[PDB]
Amino acid sequence: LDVALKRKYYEEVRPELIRRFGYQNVWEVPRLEKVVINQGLGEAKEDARILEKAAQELALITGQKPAVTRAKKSISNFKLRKGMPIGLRVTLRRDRMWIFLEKLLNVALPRIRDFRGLNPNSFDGRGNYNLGLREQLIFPEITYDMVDALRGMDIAVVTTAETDEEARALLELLGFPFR
Amino acid sequence: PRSLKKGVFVDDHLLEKVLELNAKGEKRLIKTWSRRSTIVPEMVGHTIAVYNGKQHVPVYITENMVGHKLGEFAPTRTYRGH
Amino acid sequence: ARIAGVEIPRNKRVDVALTYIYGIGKARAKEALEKTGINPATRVKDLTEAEVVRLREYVENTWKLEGELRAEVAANIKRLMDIGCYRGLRHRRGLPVRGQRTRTNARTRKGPRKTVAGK
Amino acid sequence: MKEGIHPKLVPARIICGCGNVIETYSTKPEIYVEVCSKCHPFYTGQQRFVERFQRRYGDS
Amino acid sequence: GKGDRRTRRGKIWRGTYGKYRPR
RNA sequence: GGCGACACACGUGCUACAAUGCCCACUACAAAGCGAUGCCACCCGGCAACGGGGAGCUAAUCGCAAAAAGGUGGGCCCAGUUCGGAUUGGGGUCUGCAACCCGACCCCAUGAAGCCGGAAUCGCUAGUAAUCGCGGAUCAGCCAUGCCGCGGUGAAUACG
RNA sequence: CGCGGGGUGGAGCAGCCUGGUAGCUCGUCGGGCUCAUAACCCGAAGGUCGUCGGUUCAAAUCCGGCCCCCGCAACCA
RNA sequence: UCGCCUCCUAAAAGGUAACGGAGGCGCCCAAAGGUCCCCUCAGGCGGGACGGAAAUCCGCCGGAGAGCGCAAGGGUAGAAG
Ligand SMILES: [Mg+2]
Ligand SMILES: [Mg+2]
Ligand SMILES: [Mg+2]
Ligand SMILES: [Mg+2]
Ligand SMILES: [Mg+2]
Ligand SMILES: [Mg+2]
Ligand SMILES: [Mg+2]
Ligand SMILES: [Mg+2]
Ligand SMILES: [Mg+2]
Ligand SMILES: [Mg+2]
Ligand SMILES: [Mg+2]
Ligand SMILES: [Mg+2]
Ligand SMILES: [Mg+2]
Ligand SMILES: [Mg+2]
Ligand SMILES: [Mg+2]
Ligand SMILES: [Mg+2]
Ligand SMILES: [Mg+2]
Ligand SMILES: [Mg+2]
Ligand SMILES: [Mg+2]
Ligand SMILES: [Mg+2]
Ligand SMILES: [Mg+2]
Ligand SMILES: [Mg+2]
Ligand SMILES: [Mg+2]
Ligand SMILES: [Mg+2]
Repeated sequence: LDVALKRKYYEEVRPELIRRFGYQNVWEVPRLEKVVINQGLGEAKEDARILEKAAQELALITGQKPAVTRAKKSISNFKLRKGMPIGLRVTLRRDRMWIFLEKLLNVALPRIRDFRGLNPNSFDGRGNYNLGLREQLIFPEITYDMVDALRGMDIAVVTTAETDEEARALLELLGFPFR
Repeated sequence: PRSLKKGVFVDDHLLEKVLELNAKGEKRLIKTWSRRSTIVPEMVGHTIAVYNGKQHVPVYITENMVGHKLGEFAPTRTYRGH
Repeated sequence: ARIAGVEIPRNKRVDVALTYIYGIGKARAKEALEKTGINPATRVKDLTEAEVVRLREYVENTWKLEGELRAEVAANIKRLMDIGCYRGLRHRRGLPVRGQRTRTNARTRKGPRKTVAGK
Repeated sequence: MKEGIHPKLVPARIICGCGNVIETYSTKPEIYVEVCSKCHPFYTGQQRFVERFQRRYGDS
Repeated sequence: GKGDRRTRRGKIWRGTYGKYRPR
């Protein structure tokens, strides 16, 4: 429960945030709830085994094994029978959010090839931020000696900030590299 | 390309109308045949009428035309696909 | 272990394991092993994690490399394209640039042979 | 959490080209990392690695 | 190979000298 | 300016697809022909192209000159690879009034097609065929992989 | 208007019954053999399936209308 | 054409004819059944690797226009989903 960013959030993120927009109540503060990682894998339609290795990999980097999304409706143009698994998706929060998030900023992102920044337009207008990854081996637990194929994910970041600039601020001061 | 230390080469009958304009006060249209010639910094901004083989083509000159000979910008044959 | 980008090389050898880096080969490399005073003919499978972080942070921080390098070549052409340069028309609409004839084989710069019809 | 099925998530120590990364709280302690960023290389502490001809040819 | 200008064997072929064919 | 255009089609070629092979070090063995408007030894700068200097020879006297295969030692380990060197970026060098169109060459990065080629089809009977270097003409330079010559090592097989 | 079969690369014909996947002969194109052409040999291209709507996840394929085609039939009067 | 179902014709109870207007049925399901607990849609707008109008994710908006094996009608999330 002592996680450094949870620490750094309360001491030196909240203050700089209160004094930047000016908040009557302590709850009106932008708070960081429920970052959610979603691996869209049509790349496992007929091969079921592609998923079970994918999830052992994703759990290794989140400490939760993910739940498996299954196919909403049946769509023809891609194979897609109406019940199949087409990806993994894990909701992690509440100190598991943090030990994941803190790790991502230190090691994962700076390991991304060519990294000129995180495009700062992914604010969905009600103050949450999503981004997408290409390869899985940018995390520390992935050895390049266990990647059967390269595949990435979408990352949701939910935030109680009613607007985007407060979402912007909460994440910057949290240490998010923008442009 | 051009041997460095030997030029760089601008046909001096052309240079003679640009240091005659950039360091003059008059600065307007020009019309040459010398495509063998390298370029500015002292012609950049003028409008030279280059020659292709058949007639005189207008070119405006900028700083990304660093040291490109004057014919790199007035090509010599016509295609337009089909 | 990993170098510019990730570009993990391994077993083969240490002098060639650097050819397989983009932006480097046989010349920009065989020098940078005496810059770290490192025997070439050893193998990236066995070499001290010490002498790895000399190279890793030598080369990334020596010159333009795999990512930023391809980054450079790219906008070097949109510089020649979008500008009207002759050498860049042979790019804007896709042909050989420097020299050669096009009444015959350009099949590297010109794509596979697209036969049409004869008189 | 559902006891059983999760990775163990012990505190860790992790490295980079720079000094050690402290917090780390991870599955599989003691991992190494080619690039973490608090550097003053790599984009934080920005630094680099039209221009040419007006210099080289200018007198020649 | 007789056309790898960056080797001794190819510089002989072309007839030139350099770093890979000195004198 | 063009003869150097490029959706494409054919002829003659070069370099390859590799381990009888690639690379690097050291070390040998030729012939013919050119060259004082030139060939440049040797010294110095330069990774080098080249640039400084500079000695000799109208040349069996001096120079282009290193012949290459080979030899020796060693590295690569069957990999689209240290195979292969196409395309493209950047930096130069010399010829020449001038090198964008449209030159040769050196260097750094790039490493593409290609894993013996469908129907078809060519040359060669002995110092020949294969394979390896060298010179000359033209010629400022050069698009020479071309042409005419030179020697190095050196097969296969013809019942008919 | 009546019953029945049909419309598919340039020609002619499969495929539709039984939804997923368009095939055969010829022609056309590129290249071979030939002095040359045909023959012959080696490669290649080439189509939304009359049409509109509906059905389904998916329509040459199943359904409705329309439109052309062939066929049969209009007898007592 | 011939039996069964749905709508209309049908004149606001029921019923109602024509070689009147339009469609379905001759099955299916061992879970598509019983029950207990839980969940709530289509669609639109913004965001997000390979994701394209629509594979998956996250946000707000969405009272039922979704779903209910198959035709239509009635019904239905306070569930029949
Ligand atoms: Mg919010
Ligand atoms: Mg050329
Ligand atoms: Mg040309
Ligand atoms: Mg080679
Ligand atoms: Mg030559
Ligand atoms: Mg040459
Ligand atoms: Mg010579
Ligand atoms: Mg000309
Ligand atoms: Mg000609
Ligand atoms: Mg040739
Ligand atoms: Mg040959
Ligand atoms: Mg002689
Ligand atoms: Mg020297
Ligand atoms: Mg000579
Ligand atoms: Mg092989
Ligand atoms: Mg290939
Ligand atoms: Mg030229
Ligand atoms: Mg004979
Ligand atoms: Mg050979
Ligand atoms: Mg010559
Ligand atoms: Mg030649
Ligand atoms: Mg020769
Ligand atoms: Mg009668
Ligand atoms: Mg009634």
